[PDB]
Amino acid sequence: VQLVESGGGLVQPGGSRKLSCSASGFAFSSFGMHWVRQAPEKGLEWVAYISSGSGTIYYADTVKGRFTISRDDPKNTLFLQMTSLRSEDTAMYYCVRSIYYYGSSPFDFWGQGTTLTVSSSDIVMTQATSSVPVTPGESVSISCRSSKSLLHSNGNTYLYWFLQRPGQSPQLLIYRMSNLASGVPDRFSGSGSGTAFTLTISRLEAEDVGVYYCMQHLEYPLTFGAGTKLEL
Amino acid sequence: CTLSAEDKAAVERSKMIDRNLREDGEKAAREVKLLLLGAGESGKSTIVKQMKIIHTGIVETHFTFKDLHFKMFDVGGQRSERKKWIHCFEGVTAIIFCVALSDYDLVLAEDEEMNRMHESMKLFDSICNNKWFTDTSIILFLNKKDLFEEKIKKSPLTICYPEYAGSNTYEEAAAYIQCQFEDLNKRKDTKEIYTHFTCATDTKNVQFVFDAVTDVIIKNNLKDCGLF
Amino acid sequence: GSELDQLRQEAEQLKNQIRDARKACADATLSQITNNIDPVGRIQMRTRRTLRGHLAKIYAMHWGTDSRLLVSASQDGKLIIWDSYTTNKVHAIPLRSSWVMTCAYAPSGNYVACGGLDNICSIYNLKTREGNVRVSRELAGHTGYLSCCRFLDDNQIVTSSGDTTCALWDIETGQQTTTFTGHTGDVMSLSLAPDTRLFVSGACDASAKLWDVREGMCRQTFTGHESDINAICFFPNGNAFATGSDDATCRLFDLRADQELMTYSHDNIICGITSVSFSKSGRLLLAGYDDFNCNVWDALKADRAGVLAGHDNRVSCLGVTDDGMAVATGSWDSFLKIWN
Amino acid sequence: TASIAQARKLVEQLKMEANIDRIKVSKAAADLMAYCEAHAKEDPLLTPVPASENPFRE
Amino acid sequence: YDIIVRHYNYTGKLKLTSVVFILICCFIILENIFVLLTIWKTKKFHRPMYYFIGNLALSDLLAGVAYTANLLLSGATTYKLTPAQWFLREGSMFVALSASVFSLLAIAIERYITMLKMKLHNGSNNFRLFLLISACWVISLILGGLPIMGWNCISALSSCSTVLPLYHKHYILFCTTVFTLLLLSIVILYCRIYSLVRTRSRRLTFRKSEKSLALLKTVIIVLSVFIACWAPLFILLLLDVGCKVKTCDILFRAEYFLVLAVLNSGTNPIIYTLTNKEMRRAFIRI
Ligand SMILES: FC(F)(F)c1cccc(-c2noc(-c3cc(-c4ccccc4)c(C(F)(F)F)s3)n2)c1
Repeated sequence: VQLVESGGGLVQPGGSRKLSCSASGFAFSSFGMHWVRQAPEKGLEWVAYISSGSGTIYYADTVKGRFTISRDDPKNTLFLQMTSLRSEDTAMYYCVRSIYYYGSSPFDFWGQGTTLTVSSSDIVMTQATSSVPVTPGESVSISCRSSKSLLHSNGNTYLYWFLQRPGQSPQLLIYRMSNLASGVPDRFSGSGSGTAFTLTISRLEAEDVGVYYCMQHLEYPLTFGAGTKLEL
Repeated sequence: CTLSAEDKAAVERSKMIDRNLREDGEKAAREVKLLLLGAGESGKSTIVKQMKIIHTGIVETHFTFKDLHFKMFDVGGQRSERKKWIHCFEGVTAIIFCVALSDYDLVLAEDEEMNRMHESMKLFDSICNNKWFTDTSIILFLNKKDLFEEKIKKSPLTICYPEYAGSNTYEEAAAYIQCQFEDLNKRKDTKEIYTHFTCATDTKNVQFVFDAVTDVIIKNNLKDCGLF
Repeated sequence: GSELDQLRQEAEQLKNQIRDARKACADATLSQITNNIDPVGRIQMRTRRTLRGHLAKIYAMHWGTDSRLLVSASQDGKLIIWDSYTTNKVHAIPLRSSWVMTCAYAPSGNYVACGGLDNICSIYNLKTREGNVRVSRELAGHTGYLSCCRFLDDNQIVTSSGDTTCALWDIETGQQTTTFTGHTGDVMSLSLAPDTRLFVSGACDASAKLWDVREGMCRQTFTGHESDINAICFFPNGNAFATGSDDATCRLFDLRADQELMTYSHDNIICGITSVSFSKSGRLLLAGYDDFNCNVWDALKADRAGVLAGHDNRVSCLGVTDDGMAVATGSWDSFLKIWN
Repeated sequence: TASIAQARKLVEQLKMEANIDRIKVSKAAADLMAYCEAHAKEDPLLTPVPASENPFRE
Repeated sequence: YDIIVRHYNYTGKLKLTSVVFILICCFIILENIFVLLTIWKTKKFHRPMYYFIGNLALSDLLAGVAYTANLLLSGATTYKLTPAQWFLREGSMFVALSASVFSLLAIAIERYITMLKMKLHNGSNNFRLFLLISACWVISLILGGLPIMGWNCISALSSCSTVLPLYHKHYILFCTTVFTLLLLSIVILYCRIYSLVRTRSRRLTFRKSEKSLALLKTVIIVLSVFIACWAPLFILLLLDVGCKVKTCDILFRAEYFLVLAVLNSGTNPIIYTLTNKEMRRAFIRI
């Protein structure tokens, strides 16, 4: 699996370039693709979404009707083009794949990301703190609070969690409620009730440091948390 | 409505799965599928090697002719009981059959009392009068004729068939063998038997198979709308 | 030539001794004892879901470990994996040879196998890194066609072919480890034990045997049927198993006491049996006949207590879930129905 | 002379099978009855299930 | 309703057969409901082909019911009815007959569509079945409601037809044209259906018939039964449009020229059920 992006640089408001990513290593024609912005030294937010076969397309409430997005299955390339540009879109962009079926893990492989510099109702997810000091070999409890009971009529919650590593893209840890992802150790664990969610770590090493995030996927206008930083 | 966020995305996947299933269901239903049978030394290998070839256990051969895709299953490596795995071939267009005319003076191996022609007749009678193949026509092939003539010129036919009054000539011996093979057909008003003599020109065999399949298709289309 | 006569005489007198030993341990049948229990009145089961989408006959079906997912194999070359609750589909795995006669599901939900008429058992992977479904291994060591294959573990699989033999395979290495022989007719059905230590296979000439996996021999033999055996399933306890047949009769044998207990036959049915599976508590013996309908034969009373006649053609596969919540039946009209 | 091998295998198979112990039929019948009457509470087939619990509602 | 008697006196118009006739309608209803229950019960006849025959049987039953109702309402009490229910009674006959003829045309069109390209398989779209079932009923209802809308003929006493008063003369001339068109279409379609099967088996089967003669016999008997029945009514309808008033005497004895229509409507199911073997076996078994 591999995800590389290109098409970023210095532009002027009024015109914009087109962002393209190349996927190679899996069946791209059966994967839904997202686009996640990432402001510098801030929190990351959702932008767009395309289902398999360009069936359903959802946009963010801030850039609705301003960006155009489309897929290309025969060449395995995903394009994003902006019509009108402002002085706020200066951020990092990540394109992440996700497949939806019974027992799947959405946005498991994030990618690398590209930069972009410009010269110039909804569920709210809040974090408990911003940065706490911790020593190696100690259990830590991180809590993420929501404004609505995420427990659906099916019986499962929709609070996703992942770890942002310093310098690279984040990686999923537990997708739905507590189910551990593939490849990560069994030290991470989470629990909750429906309004107040928490995550616990058994052993803390020097390799897992960064910013933790909690995501809400009960409604299609996705939203993330402020992001709590783990200080060694 | 009641479905959650990612529960509506799982429904769209089932729709695409069903669309891909229905798209392939109308492609593999416009090609002719026909079974192949015969004895061990009935010349099935010669029949499958002479015709056009485009392609243990079952063997499938695919060939096209005059905008028609034929699939010929050669069930020759199945040593199990023919009763159990025969009901899966219920839906078939035709049933090729290969016999040998010259195989009437050679007694079977490890056996000193019965002949090969009688075994071929018994197998044909068991295939034609089965409860599954009560509607599919049967194409019957006569593979060897020159060697049969050379054998009947030296040895009379009375050794195999005890009742025969005609002379020792091929023109009537072939007709007598054909008439004896057509009589083993109890279902005379639901299926027809096409008799052919295999020649050295494979184009003739391919044309005969194509014409028989066209006749079967015309009869099935006439029976579809209840026109007769 | 005389030594062969002596061997036949010894074999014959061994069979007589076995018959007298089986007769000696019998005092009273099961029907004479269970005459003081209130039987179930009527079992009225209605259809709940109707999973459609196949375009040919259906020959096999197996339930998942979580009793939510199931897989069905059809003649058109598909291996669809359904969802029982929402009727949705999860995969549409194609096949190389569109002549299948069996199917299975791994106990961990990772793999799924499918034999067929091309005497090759293919093992598929469902938890790969990519989004497709690949072929993990292709086992080919049998002469005749395969009839049924069950996953003994996540790495070992047993198959029952048509060349009068049964063999245990190894998915990692690819070669078979132990081969079970002794049957005279083509084996066409088997079922693993609940504790996964033994298994039984039903021959095609009025015979059924009991095999052990570790040693690799036959322990006991069971006879009494007329035509042949066509479907076998274990009792949930593990000390009994009910065998189908073709002469409209299914019986219940015992492993500890190698003797028949009771038979479930009626003067109205003259048609064969295709599938047999017990219930959650071993009180209902579901049987799928080939006269376009099923039966809900009682286990200890030999009295019919229901008919699931909501089908068009002959049924070919049916099995109860793990928790005993529902049953699913598949017929030759490409229509699965979830009864509850 | 080749069927003597199969005959010998059959003879020793009969001999090794003739050493199995036998259990009374009444004991097996009582065990089956006890098993079906003990776990009869968790069987949703012969015991009707309320429509508010079965996941297969329509 | 005083105008209807003065119109009848202007046109010139002023029971044993009926009782015998009713039995005919009873037999028609019996055979049609028998065919309907035979089609509905057996699960084999579920493809779109065997639905057109059920539609034709239903239309035949409706035509028989309309005819027996019009016969019961007819008599000396014809002067008591208001023009509204009189128009309804007179238009029900057209509504039934047009539906029957259009169902026949739909059957022929479906047969030709099936026979055109050798399909190799029975299954086909239901986007055409529902279309052909709905179009016939739509056109029949429109033809039945056209005269009640603007062609009442109640304003003009002389412009009305002679055989049936309170009916525009040009209405019959309009109806006979579409009837002739449907007849010509049926004939041409059956001729092309026969010619196809005759020309395919003649050249595409040259290597190696009897079915062509049976097909020709079926086609010719179907056409000779459908054409011979609707001939006297057709010639009477064209004659009355051509024939002048008060000189033309055969038009008064028009009660006997109507039984042939219901006779054809009753004999069509017999032919359509005795032409195939599977339907015959299904009827014998039931
Ligand atoms: F007073 C009565 F007794 F009601 C009476 C007396 C005389 C005639 C009728 C009568 N009603 O409908 C019809 C007729 C209907 C049709 C017809 C049917 C289908 C298509 C096109 C036309 C006729 C025509 F065009 F095919 F030839 S004629 N004729 C009724």
